[PDB]
Amino acid sequence: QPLLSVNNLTHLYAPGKGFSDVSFDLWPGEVLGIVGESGSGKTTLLKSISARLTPQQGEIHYENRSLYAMSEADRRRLLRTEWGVVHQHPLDGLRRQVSAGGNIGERLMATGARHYGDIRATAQKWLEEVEIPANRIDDLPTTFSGGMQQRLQIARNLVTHPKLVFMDEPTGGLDVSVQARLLDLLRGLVVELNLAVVIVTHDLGAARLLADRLLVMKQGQVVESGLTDRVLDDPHHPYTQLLVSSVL
Amino acid sequence: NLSGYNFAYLDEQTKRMIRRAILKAVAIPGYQVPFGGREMPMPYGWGTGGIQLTASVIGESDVLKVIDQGADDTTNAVSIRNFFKRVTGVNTTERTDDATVIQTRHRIPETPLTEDQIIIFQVPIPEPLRFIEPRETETRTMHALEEYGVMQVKLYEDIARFGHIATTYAYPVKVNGRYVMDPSPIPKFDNPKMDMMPALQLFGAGREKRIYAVPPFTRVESLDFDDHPFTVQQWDEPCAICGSTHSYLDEVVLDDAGNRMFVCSDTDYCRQQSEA
Amino acid sequence: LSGYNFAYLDEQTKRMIRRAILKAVAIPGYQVPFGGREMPMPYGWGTGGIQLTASVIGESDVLKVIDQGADDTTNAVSIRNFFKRVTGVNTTERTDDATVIQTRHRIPETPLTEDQIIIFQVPIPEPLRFIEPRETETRTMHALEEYGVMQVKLYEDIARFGHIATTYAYPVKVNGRYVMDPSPIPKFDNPKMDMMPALQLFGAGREKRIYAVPPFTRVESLDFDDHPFTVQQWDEPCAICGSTHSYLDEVVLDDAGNRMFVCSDTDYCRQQSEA
Amino acid sequence: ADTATRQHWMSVLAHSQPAELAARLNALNITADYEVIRAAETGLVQIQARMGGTGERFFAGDATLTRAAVRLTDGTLGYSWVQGRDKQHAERCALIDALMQQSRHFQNLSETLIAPLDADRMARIAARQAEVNASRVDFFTM
Amino acid sequence: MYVAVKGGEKAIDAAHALQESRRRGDTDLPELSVAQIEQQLNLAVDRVMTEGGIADRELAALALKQASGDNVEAIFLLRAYRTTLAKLAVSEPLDTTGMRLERRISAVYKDIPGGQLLGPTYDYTHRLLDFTLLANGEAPTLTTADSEQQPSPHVFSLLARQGLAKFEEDSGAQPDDITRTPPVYPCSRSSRLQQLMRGDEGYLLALAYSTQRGYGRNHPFAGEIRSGYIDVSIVPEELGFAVNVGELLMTECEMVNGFIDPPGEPPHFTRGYGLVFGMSERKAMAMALVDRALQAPEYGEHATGPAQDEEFVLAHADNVEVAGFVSHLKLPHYVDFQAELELLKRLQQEQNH
Amino acid sequence: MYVAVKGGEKAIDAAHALQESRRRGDTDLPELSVAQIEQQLNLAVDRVMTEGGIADRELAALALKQASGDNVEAIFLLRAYRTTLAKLAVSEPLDTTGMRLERRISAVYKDIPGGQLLGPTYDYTHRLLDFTLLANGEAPTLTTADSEQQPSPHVFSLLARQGLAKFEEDSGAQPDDITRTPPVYPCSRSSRLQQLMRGDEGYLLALAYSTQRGYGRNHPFAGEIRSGYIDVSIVPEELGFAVNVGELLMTECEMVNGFIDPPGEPPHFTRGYGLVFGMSERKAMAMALVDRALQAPEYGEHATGPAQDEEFVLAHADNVEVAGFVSHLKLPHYVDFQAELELLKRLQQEQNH
Amino acid sequence: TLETAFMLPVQDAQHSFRRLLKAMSEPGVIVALHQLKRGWQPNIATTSVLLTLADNDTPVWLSTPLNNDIVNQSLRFHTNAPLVSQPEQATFAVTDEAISSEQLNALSTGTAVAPEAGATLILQVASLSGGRMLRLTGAGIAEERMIAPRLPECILHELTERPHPFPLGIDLILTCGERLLAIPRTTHVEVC
Ligand SMILES: [Zn+2]
Ligand SMILES: [Zn+2]
Ligand SMILES: [Zn+2]
Ligand SMILES: [Zn+2]
Repeated sequence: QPLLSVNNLTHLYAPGKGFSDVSFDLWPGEVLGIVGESGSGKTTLLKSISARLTPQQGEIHYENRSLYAMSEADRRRLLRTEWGVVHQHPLDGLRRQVSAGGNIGERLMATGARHYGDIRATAQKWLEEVEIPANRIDDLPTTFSGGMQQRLQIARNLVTHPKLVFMDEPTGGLDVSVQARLLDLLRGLVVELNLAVVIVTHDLGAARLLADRLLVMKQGQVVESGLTDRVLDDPHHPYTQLLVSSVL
Repeated sequence: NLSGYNFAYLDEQTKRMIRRAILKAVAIPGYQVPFGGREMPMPYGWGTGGIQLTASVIGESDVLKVIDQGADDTTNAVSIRNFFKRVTGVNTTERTDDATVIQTRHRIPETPLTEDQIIIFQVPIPEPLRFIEPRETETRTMHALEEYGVMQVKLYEDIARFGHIATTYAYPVKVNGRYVMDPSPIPKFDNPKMDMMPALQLFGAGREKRIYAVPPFTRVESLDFDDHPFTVQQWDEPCAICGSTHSYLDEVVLDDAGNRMFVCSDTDYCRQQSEA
Repeated sequence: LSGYNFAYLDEQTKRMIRRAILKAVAIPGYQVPFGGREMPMPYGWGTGGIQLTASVIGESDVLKVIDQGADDTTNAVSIRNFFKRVTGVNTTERTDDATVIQTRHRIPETPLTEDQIIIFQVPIPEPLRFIEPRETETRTMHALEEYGVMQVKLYEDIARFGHIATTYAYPVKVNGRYVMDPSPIPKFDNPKMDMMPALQLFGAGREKRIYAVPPFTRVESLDFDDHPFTVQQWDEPCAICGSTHSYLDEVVLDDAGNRMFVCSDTDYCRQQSEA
Repeated sequence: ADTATRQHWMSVLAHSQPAELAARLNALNITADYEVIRAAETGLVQIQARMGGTGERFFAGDATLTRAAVRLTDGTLGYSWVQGRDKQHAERCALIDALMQQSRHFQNLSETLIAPLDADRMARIAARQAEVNASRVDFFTM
Repeated sequence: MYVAVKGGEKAIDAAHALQESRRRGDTDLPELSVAQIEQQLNLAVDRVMTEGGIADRELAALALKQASGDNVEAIFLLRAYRTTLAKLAVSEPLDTTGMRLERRISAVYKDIPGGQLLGPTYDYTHRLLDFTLLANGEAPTLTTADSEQQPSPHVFSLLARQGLAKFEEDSGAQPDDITRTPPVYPCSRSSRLQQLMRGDEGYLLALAYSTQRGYGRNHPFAGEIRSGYIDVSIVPEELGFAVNVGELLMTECEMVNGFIDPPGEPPHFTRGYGLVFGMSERKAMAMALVDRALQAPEYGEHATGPAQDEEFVLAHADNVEVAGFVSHLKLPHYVDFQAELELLKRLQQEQNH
Repeated sequence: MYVAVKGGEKAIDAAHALQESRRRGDTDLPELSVAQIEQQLNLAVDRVMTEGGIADRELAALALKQASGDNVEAIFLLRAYRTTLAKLAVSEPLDTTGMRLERRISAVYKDIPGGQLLGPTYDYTHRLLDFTLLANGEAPTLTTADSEQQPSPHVFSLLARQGLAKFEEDSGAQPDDITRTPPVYPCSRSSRLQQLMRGDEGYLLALAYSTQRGYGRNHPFAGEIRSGYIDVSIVPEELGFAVNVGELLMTECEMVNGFIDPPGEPPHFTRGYGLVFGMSERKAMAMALVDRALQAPEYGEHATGPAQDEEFVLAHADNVEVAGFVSHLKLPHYVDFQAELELLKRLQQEQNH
Repeated sequence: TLETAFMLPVQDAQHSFRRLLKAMSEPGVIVALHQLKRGWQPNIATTSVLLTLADNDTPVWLSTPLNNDIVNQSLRFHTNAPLVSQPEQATFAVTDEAISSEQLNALSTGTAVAPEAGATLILQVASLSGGRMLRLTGAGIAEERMIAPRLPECILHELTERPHPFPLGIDLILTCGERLLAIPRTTHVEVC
């Protein structure tokens, strides 16, 4: 049955701002993208679904368990053992004073690794997995580049083999070459690991490259369910045409 | 007691409050129980929490032993002992075995403690996560959820940066298998003495308003990795007086030429060994 | 004859302040750092203005010290008495008779003429300080002339209230290049700074900055076409002189709520009343 | 005597300076055998203020307070709570509180002791207020 | 061979004798009495009473004398003495509206009902050292005026009557006492105010200065500074009615701050409050500014500067705690340093055999 | 019909007369001498000298007397007096090794060469208010010992000779003088130290406390605290040789901080330095801790806590500036507040329905 | 009318607290509180515990069998504690072997973020030896302690199952005559 069922989620902190009557389901291994204007409230949807913002009304059902029915400890554990969150700003999801190896192995240690050699070996393996050179494992995030910081964030979140990762436009602020290479790496990871990805972006190019199914939101509600190369090339509802033409 | 102050200098209300806190802490080993500490004659940072704890537990028939840095004659130790003789009149002893209540600062006596003995610790920072997470609003929740990952992360970072754990005193210890607790800033040489000890251990942070405890015969395990096991301080030299190799030594600089001697930190233990 | 050096300041301090003044005049709007000393008045009570006046004042000068536009305000009285003690110069309450004017939060209603110098007392000599508290950052902003953040704040104010929340110390562009804040004067007084015939000096002793506007310089308040620069307005005239073109201040007469509006510029009020 | 008048003389006694009260009582040379049920005790009164002057309450420190109680032979109880630390003053105030509750002493003391003390305090207040009003700033007239 | 000896007790005895001798100073000069200190060093006594928690002038002056004039040591002495005393009663809430004014100023209006009473202040004085104080002087003769006290309503009462400010309404909430229980962040405004009142004057002044300089701007105006005598009243158990126990010299400061625009309601000024013992105003102004800064959560303001950080501001505000823990480093710490030395020597031996 | 009267100067004069009369206090008590303050309130005098910038005990005591004991006002009086005086010479660098010790304590070793000289101190005293000081008594006679000062090397000399720390090398860089030019951030360590020494004791203490509680820890140890007399020497133009002009009572604190591991040399302890006038240790200790905290850029450390932020720490350290600006709000601001009221009244009327 | 209290309140309170601390820190150890010569009927141990711990800050709830008027007056006069009517508000819950399951479940067990906020249950039992044998292990016990108190079924269920996981829970203080026994929330109990 779908791994993340969203049923009529609404939250409007300020008049209009926020989202309302949002419903959909997610199956394992499929990438669902979210596209909309900055005021669309898509980002608020991302916080609400990513066990961070309590909705005013609606229901989330991770696996067959209401998300917010879980105790604070249960959802806190979920956000660090089986779920992943990739913030736009790496320093938000990365511990700045902790070396890259420590950032990657913090999840393992929170699970109780209790073996330095194994933790360091796993950290090096994951640094290789994301193309970061392994020679600078002991380095710290501030000494990395933006693309390298992003790669480190994905490695940190994927160290535990999460079955569902949310991604709040991690490519923002990256060059076209770096963005494309990072997206290619993300495609490789997504196909290699059967983990669902919920990617929120403000541009259609990233969704085209990465997403499998696409959703469009306007002013805090779902506009039309989509699909790669269908909504992108065949925008039905007029705002969809406006968006694609604005990109074009 | 003829100083005009209530026995132990504390009003009965404060003593009752501290006693309730002590009982709650004993019922929840390793948990920092907030308590309404007052201002003692000795300044905050100078052992007011331990002073209040011992004032709440000390009685007429108890034999008090106050040691600072493991020495009875340390200036702060003698000051606290004089205060308690003035406001309590109890007997004071420098021998660990004779003492019934031991108030220690930064050291655990070398002589093992028997039952019915209470050792009271003066802790400046009762939170083991304080230096990783300075905010109490965060560390309180971290303790509630048993989210002690950052401690292991800090140990891992120390190993990566230096090749060894950089914490040498106030070493965090998991007590009873659930709560990670910060002992007094005792050297990691002393953590093994805290495991399954026959005596009740009380830790009081007067400045930080916290009381916690370890009941007798409780599991206390210092955090570490399997491939980097917990170790203790080592010295090549024995005690320069008693010639003991099983005691925490301290360094005394005899002259500017660089001549130095290492002597037992526990003065009572050194005295006992030398007279043998 | 007070036992201190004339104007209370030693010669080298006067020279340093004078070099700072010349540099500031050569760079209209730039905040020139200067090593100000501690004056008998506390920091924030007008030490910068006092130091500037001491550096520029001479024996033949006629000094007018006004606070809130009034000559009899407590701080104005204290500063004027200090200057009378340490210099003995002549003091006046009439704007047209004063060669040097030291003002705290007003530009006199009476227009200033040539050869007059007006010293402004500035608490915060930085229009971007409440946006970017770091001096290390505002300094480079001024160096590169990156004032977009000021426009951002103005637009945010318009969005939140529909109006520029700033009402005094309103930033102004000088000589088309430097955004500076004037003294904490109302928006009412900003127009008076444009193409003024009198040199304007601004001094912040606590923040240790001197800047200036030469005579006949363009001083344009920041605004937008959709939101033209407005000025404080009242529906009442001065309760004493009856003037409708002066910055009024409110005086509460009794707890019942009775109040009267009177000209802030007491000299201008006196001139109008005697007419 | 209603509680208003008792409050009045208790306030007058509390605000009176210890020295002047002692001098007044010695001059009056009043004889009244009594026993101190509660010896003058010094402690704290927790000062409680309102945020904003009229809003929620909050604790604003403490002030030293000396309290005493006295029982006369007949049975009347006098109490005193005086801010400060003078035990003798508190005991004297309690004694006068006890005395004022007796018709034999109320009329005499209210005119010979309480009224002069209140007048002296009011005179001091008026003098101080007169010398302080010289610092008022004048702006307008008529 | 060496043998340990006892020298701690005699060493501390000698040190305390030396400190007492130094405090007495030159025996030729007469020992200054506590009355002289509480009369002529009144501004130091004001800070000592405010931060020590006891509003007794003689006790504060005695602490200052015993502390060799050290404000921190005197504050700690008074605070420690506080523990000894018992709480005989809790006063009725103070009514500042009925204080015998000795000073009343407002920066928001040129003139206000009751006038601008400057009172005894150092403001507008030229801070030039008065060397005539090196020799005994003559008591100045004070001029006088009419002795009547004009009605002096609070400026915020006037503002609220116009609708510009919001009245401070009492909900009957029980105040939080930190002396009874340790603070638990986030703290309610009552406990925040209690902690600020007994906070370091210098620390609070620095935080308020930072807010004024842009680190958490709040746009403050000195709405009302008001120093005078407030009557203190209690309600004993023996007598069911209220009894006036005396009066305290209190300084009350109320700041007008940047107005807000709540939804629905019209915009209004926000306000800050401060209250101290004695005639020292600057502490009250700093308390008001920091209080307004810490009110940020109620108005949903993003903390821009540390002055808006409740944890950081209130954790380090207390003189006794702060001073005690900085000075604790003077205590022997050679066991911990021996541990550090052992580790460092191991590291040095490893890197450079 | 109203008319504007002129009543500012008379009010100012009356207020100042009232303040002077209040400072004199009751005329029955003899006016306390400046010598009495200098001798018996020596710790307040020490703080005033340190933060005022002049190491003259009599001048600091005079400032305290003129300020009615207010430390901030006295500090400002002394700082303002500094301006009038002319700089006659610049002393040769102080050699603290020649200090004639009155107090020397090391917290890092049980015993040191020269011993633990406690000297006069309030440490280890039970802070119980001594009510025998209400009535003057007589100080006890001081016991004596051998009158020779055995060599007292600095503890960091011992540590550096072991290689555990690094000697502070003199590169000949010209010290920065904030008193001559306004501070410019980032600041050299000389300017930072000069600013810290003039900084407020309470603010620096709070910052050091915050660092000790985890807000950017530096793991401090009181390596050595020395109080004693240091000789002062100058080289006049008209004489080609140095001349000894006197001696100052100064306190020096040197703090061992957390060790680092430089890439190309063995790990070693970092150090902090504090130096003040008089025998007020805690100011020197806070100075040393904040000095180490502000050394973050030199060691490439991330600014975790506010105490590590150089601009924030130093822009608000100056007691004189902080106090003056916080106090400026007592000045009339009714023009700015009238502008704010005009804006607010319009905003309210726009949304009035 | 009012019941008497400790003859020497300070010394007796200290001695009783030390005995109670010995009992609590070493679960299963029976201690005697001999300082009070007569409890406020209905025992001595319970009265000593209330006199040495309860005060104005600790609401006390007395079960109906023990909720006598004289004892209420004595608690108000001596301890000054507030006597609440519902177990939910009780910091100290005093009851006997008649305690019902609902009453036991109503007690405050604290919160995971502040487990000390819970309530302490003082249970009066017919005897401390003779009931179902129980084995105790955990903090305070070297190897294992065997105690056979005669206490209700609901309490046995609470101890053996611990429905509220650590740190949540209620510390139990069994009393009988002048003798006392303590079982903290961290003790693992198992029938025989
Ligand atoms: Zn320590
Ligand atoms: Zn030995
Ligand atoms: Zn201003
Ligand atoms: Zn007019």
